[PDB]
Amino acid sequence: AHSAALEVLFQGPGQPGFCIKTNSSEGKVFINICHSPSIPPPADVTEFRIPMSLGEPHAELDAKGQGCTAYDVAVNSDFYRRMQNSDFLRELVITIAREGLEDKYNLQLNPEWRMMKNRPFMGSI
Amino acid sequence: ALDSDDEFVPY
Repeated sequence: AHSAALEVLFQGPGQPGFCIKTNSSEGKVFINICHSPSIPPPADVTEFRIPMSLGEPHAELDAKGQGCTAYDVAVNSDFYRRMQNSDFLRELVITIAREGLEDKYNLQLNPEWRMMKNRPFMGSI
Repeated sequence: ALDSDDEFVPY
């Protein structure tokens, strides 16, 4: 009961930012936080709902040649810059994105996620 | 210590 994701339409491809590693009961799940100018930033508040696209799952191979699931979640480019300079803002958006994907596709993702520091994106582009 | 999948791949 904190903040929430708001799904907007988007194609796609946008541009990668960073990659989050988590899992379901079945296997590994990767959340690719991407960004695009064509996606609205959060509305200026008078007194947080984050607009973001929730991409369809696409299977990719992990480092061991095993299939895993990856989701592309795109956010506003300017809002993304603000995310890069804010650990609080970034981690919140992660949680928000994860719960957005859980809602849309009926998944149970691991809250205890891990940040990929070398890999910016799981898949192609 | 790295994650098993934490390696740079030029998308």
